[PDB]
Amino acid sequence: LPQTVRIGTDTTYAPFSSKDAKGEFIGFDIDLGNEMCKRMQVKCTWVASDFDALIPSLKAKKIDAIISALSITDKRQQEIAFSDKLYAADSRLIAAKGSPIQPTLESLKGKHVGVLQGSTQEAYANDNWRTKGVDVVAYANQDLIYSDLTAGRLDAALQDEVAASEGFLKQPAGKEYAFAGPSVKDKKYFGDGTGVGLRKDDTELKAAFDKALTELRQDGTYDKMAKKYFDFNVYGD
Ligand SMILES: NC(=[NH2+])NCCC[C@H](N)C(=O)O
Repeated sequence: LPQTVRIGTDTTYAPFSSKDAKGEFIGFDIDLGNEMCKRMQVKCTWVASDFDALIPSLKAKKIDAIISALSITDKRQQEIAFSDKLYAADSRLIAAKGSPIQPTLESLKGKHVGVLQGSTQEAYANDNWRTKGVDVVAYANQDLIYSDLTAGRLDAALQDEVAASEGFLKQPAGKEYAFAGPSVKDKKYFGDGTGVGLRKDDTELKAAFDKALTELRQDGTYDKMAKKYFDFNVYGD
């Protein structure tokens, strides 16, 4: 393995990856990433990036790994490799409480919908909704989405369910918002949970993350770390 593993994360997706008041990285990805590094007996440099720059950065070797609620998708498996699943991640719409909005083309035609640049939600939204005349708006970071949502510049936003809920709906910014309809299940766009994104040729590094991850799951470090943030089964199936 490298002496120092450089891990890219988008620090705008609480409670997975965000900054505290003094600019330190916090959230479940950071705790997963630090624990794994600990067991791998390597050093880990955290690197902040816009989400859409992480895969490009990994391919260019500016970073060695991505831990950024990165969904394991068939599209992304063409370009990069992944650890074993870190946690599940479903997609779900939010709008102003008592919006009639549903994640359907019929509900959203006319409306302004925020999605993260580079995300699965952007892929789903662009193909299903933007083509069909929904005003789908793509943002550098999820904080700009929540801000344009509370500004009234966006009718709704699509992102990871658990990010919206712990990161927005249950924080002071989101008290006037709710989920708009149920989660959107779609195998092709949304992938099979999140993992560490790695260069396809880094077989050793993948082997090292996968070994650390099973180890922390066998001894209950995982549920202990998860209970900090979640009162449910974040790992999923
Ligand atoms: N740290 C972040 N900003 N994560 C964005 C995740 C959105 C979605 N899971 C995807 O893989 O596209």
